[PDB]
Amino acid sequence: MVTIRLARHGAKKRPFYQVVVADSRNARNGRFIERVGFFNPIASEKEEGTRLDLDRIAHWVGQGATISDRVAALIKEVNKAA
Amino acid sequence: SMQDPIADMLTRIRNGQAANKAAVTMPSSKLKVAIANVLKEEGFIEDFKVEGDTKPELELTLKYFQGKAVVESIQRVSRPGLRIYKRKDELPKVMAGLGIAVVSTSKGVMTDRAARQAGLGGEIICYVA
Amino acid sequence: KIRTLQGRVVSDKMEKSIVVAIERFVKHPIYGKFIKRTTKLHVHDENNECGIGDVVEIRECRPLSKTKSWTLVRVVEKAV
Amino acid sequence: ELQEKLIAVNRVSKTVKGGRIFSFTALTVVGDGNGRVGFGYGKAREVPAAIQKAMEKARRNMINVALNNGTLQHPVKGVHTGSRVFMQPASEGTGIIAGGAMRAVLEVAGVHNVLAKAYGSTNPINVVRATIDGLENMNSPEMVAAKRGKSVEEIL
Amino acid sequence: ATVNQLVRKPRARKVAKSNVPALEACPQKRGVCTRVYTTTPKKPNSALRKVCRVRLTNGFEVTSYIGGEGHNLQEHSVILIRGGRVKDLPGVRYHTVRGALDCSGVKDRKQARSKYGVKRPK
Amino acid sequence: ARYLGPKLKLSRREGTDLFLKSGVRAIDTKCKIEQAPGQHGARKPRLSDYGVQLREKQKVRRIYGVLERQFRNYYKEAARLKGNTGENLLALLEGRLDNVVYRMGFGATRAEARQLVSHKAIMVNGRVVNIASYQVSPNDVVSIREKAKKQSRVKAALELAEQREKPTWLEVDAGKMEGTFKRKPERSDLSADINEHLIVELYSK
RNA sequence: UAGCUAGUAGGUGGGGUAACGGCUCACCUAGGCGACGAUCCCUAGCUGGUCUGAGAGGAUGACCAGCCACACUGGAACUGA
RNA sequence: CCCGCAGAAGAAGCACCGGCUAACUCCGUGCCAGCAGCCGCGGUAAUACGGAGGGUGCAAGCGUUAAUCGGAAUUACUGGGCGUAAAGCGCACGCAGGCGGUUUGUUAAGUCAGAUGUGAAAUCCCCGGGCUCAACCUGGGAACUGCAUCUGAUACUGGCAA
Ligand SMILES: [Mg+2]
Ligand SMILES: [Mg+2]
Ligand SMILES: [Mg+2]
Ligand SMILES: [Mg+2]
Ligand SMILES: [Mg+2]
Ligand SMILES: [Mg+2]
Ligand SMILES: [Mg+2]
Ligand SMILES: [Mg+2]
Ligand SMILES: [Mg+2]
Ligand SMILES: [Mg+2]
Ligand SMILES: [Mg+2]
Ligand SMILES: [Mg+2]
Ligand SMILES: [Mg+2]
Ligand SMILES: [Mg+2]
Ligand SMILES: [Mg+2]
Ligand SMILES: [Mg+2]
Ligand SMILES: [Mg+2]
Ligand SMILES: [Mg+2]
Ligand SMILES: [Mg+2]
Ligand SMILES: [Mg+2]
Ligand SMILES: [Mg+2]
Ligand SMILES: [Mg+2]
Ligand SMILES: [Mg+2]
Ligand SMILES: [Mg+2]
Ligand SMILES: [Mg+2]
Ligand SMILES: [Mg+2]
Ligand SMILES: [Mg+2]
Ligand SMILES: [Mg+2]
Ligand SMILES: [Mg+2]
Ligand SMILES: [Mg+2]
Ligand SMILES: [Mg+2]
Ligand SMILES: [Mg+2]
Ligand SMILES: [Mg+2]
Ligand SMILES: [Mg+2]
Ligand SMILES: [Mg+2]
Ligand SMILES: [Mg+2]
Repeated sequence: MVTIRLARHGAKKRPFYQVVVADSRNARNGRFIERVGFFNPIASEKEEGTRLDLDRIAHWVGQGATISDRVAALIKEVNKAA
Repeated sequence: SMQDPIADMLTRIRNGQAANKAAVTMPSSKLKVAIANVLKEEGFIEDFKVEGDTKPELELTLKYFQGKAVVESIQRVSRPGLRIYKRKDELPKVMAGLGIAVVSTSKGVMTDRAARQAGLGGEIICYVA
Repeated sequence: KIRTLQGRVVSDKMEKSIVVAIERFVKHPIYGKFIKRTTKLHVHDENNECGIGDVVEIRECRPLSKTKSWTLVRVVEKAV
Repeated sequence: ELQEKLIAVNRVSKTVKGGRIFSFTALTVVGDGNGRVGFGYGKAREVPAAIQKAMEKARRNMINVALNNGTLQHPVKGVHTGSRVFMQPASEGTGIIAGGAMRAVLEVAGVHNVLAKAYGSTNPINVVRATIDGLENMNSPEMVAAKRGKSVEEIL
Repeated sequence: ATVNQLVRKPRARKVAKSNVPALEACPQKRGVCTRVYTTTPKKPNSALRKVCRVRLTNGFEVTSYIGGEGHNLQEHSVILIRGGRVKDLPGVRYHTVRGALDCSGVKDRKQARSKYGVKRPK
Repeated sequence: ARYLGPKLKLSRREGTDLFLKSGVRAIDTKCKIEQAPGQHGARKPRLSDYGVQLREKQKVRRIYGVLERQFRNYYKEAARLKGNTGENLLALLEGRLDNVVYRMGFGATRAEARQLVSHKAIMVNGRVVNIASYQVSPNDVVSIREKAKKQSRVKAALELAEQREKPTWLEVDAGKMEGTFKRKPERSDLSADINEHLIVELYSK
């Protein structure tokens, strides 16, 4: 099942998430179909800290991809912000 | 046999300059005539002529400045054993641009500078310095 | 307007099949010399019309045998 | 104003009837740091006489080199006997990168920025001869344009 | 030399041969000492050089030079040998590491202690 | 990770004043400056080409109190950067926080400036910076922290900086004890007795 | 290491597979591969890359990611997308 | 991470010093003991062995061993040679192969130009951003020198015709 979720990158104690669309069976940092944004939960002020290509998200969701709950929260927060 | 006639011409130029000959002659061909035009336009030889109809003979008048040969080095690059073709971004420059490289492009034989300015690549006939 | 190859018939002994050589001209990776390389293909020719030496145009299709996966399109200069 | 460097000193022998007679040689290079560089050999029984004979010989037998802002005009190759030398211009601030014998001649001549490499025998005497020969056989845009009967920009 | 000739037979680098095959691409090797003895050197030098015959854990049997002044080694001593050959001593291509399992640091050394396994004097 | 040995020893070996002391005294009245250290100092050295390159590299390193591993990284950065490698290396060395605080005068020596920086007495852009090798940027404002402003060493250091030449590139207000690193210094702003080209070639080897 | 190969090369028909196919079988043709290195023997997981080098190259395939293979040894199927 | 307390208080070693290679004297020993990467040292003045003093190089590391590339143009495509240094078959004919005087036309295979698809992400490179700095992490780009398809050019090379 194609799903949109976060792949954890960065260093110890400083998580950086890559928002990727991928087959649900693969490893978390494993092979992914496409990269659609990034999420930074430690970003300081004046750094965006969250970027999502909403058009690609819409495209993949229209093809039937599911959405991880965390990235669903990100989409709502970004859509609320602007 | 004379497998490389263009090299023969360059060698005649080189040996004639070494021997301080006023002019040199060789059997003609349109490729040789086309290179001789490039040499004349670039000021490495004084002039050239073609003589005869059934067996045309090409004659080049060599060039000296301070009792010294204008052509210091002239070497064949692409040869029948190993052809060399360069793309537009790989066209060599000899002596950091002071000399010329004769390049045969789809629009006739010209210097490397002209071919680079025309955005073409081609076979590299020789380097002249 | 389809992808295709042209080659010469090296053998016609098999029934309904022929082997063609699709020799290509390629530069050597290291030395820079251009060298001829030959590739042999078992090709399918219904009507058993191709004789040795012919120049033929071939196209790639579904596997028709253990070693044969190309089919003849037309003979070029059938003269030998 | 002339700058001089001792490159190599060597002890030679003659093997006379009574035994070995030892004498010394010098190799020196002098230059103005602005395009004139000469080398002298110099041979004597004692090292000071040798270095002095070499310097005097080096002050004469000096040639002029068409430098370009402390850098070579174009890549050049120089070969004397068994030493082959390659020198090419480099950007400002690169330094003089070369073997010891070539280092001295290029420093003293005034080439501030050069990439150099020595192939074949690195015998100091022949390396210096080969690099000086290469530097002399290096022409400039003005002289090449004059030779070719054109202008500089027409050559660029 | 010709490109045609090279295409038919490419240039073929000579394979470098190691000088310490018994080590088998290892920094050190352990072994038991079959015989400890002293042998004479090559022509230019004159001395008694102390060497030991060592059977290594991999089957190889070699002769390893014992550096330093004085050693407490005999048959059945287990030692560590490292690469390196004592030029004027034919056949010897290894050095026993002093301060290893049973080789002991040379007594009363003050300079270059690390090479001879001597702890820092108080 | 630091040179804690005798300071004037280094100046004598290098044959020049390396500014390793405050300057209240003539260095020649403080040591035999024109003689090399040790038992064999009297001998004049006939050092070779590798010798002269090594001595120049050591001089620069001992001036700035930098160890070789860090210094080699500076060369790699300077080589990678666009422009003259030698002048880039000197710009990088000048940009160090310890050198900067010494230049504006909140410290008698680079070691004294280093202790002040190390003991959380220096702020850059209002943030206390404790790292000696911190690289300062143009328009940055380096200030002594409030609690350390009353240090008698800092006051005396300002007076000593008066006698030395004022650096052009950095503007200092002593009353506020704050300075602004206006721009990267050019080569002409730095001492002319540094032969940076020797260092560049020494790493070319 | 110079010859190797009889389901071997191809064809017709039947069966078989999710699917083309000597995948399998019967019959028929006598082919197929090889000096552009077949077959045989030794070594070996492959790649993005890593290290070195001015570059071209050379060595290499730890960590991280993609693909393959294996699961005490040999064989076999069953259940199931 | 910030603040307070106490007190320089709790915190420097390893290799090397004949030449290559930065750094030298004394004492011991006497071809012994030993050193050694190479050349070599040691036989009663040892800057080469052992200790000391002095010094040089690195530094929470410093040396030694192993292993790869470099230097090595010492497999040389870039970029070497073959009279005497290693190296021209004893000579010839000749198949496969490699190479091909000159002119015209055509073709468009090599070649060249453009476009399109792809060349996973990371890594390397450039400009930035975030950890007090750096290592590290991260945004965008360039690159991935390749392959395939399409459209054009006709000098050169190839094919075909004369
Ligand atoms: Mg040599
Ligand atoms: Mg071998
Ligand atoms: Mg450290
Ligand atoms: Mg059927
Ligand atoms: Mg069937
Ligand atoms: Mg099949
Ligand atoms: Mg295996
Ligand atoms: Mg394996
Ligand atoms: Mg190289
Ligand atoms: Mg490999
Ligand atoms: Mg593992
Ligand atoms: Mg399995
Ligand atoms: Mg097991
Ligand atoms: Mg099983
Ligand atoms: Mg199921
Ligand atoms: Mg089933
Ligand atoms: Mg010295
Ligand atoms: Mg020693
Ligand atoms: Mg003595
Ligand atoms: Mg020594
Ligand atoms: Mg000693
Ligand atoms: Mg090694
Ligand atoms: Mg090499
Ligand atoms: Mg040779
Ligand atoms: Mg002989
Ligand atoms: Mg011979
Ligand atoms: Mg003969
Ligand atoms: Mg013959
Ligand atoms: Mg022709
Ligand atoms: Mg032909
Ligand atoms: Mg084409
Ligand atoms: Mg990529
Ligand atoms: Mg930052
Ligand atoms: Mg990045
Ligand atoms: Mg044509
Ligand atoms: Mg043609």
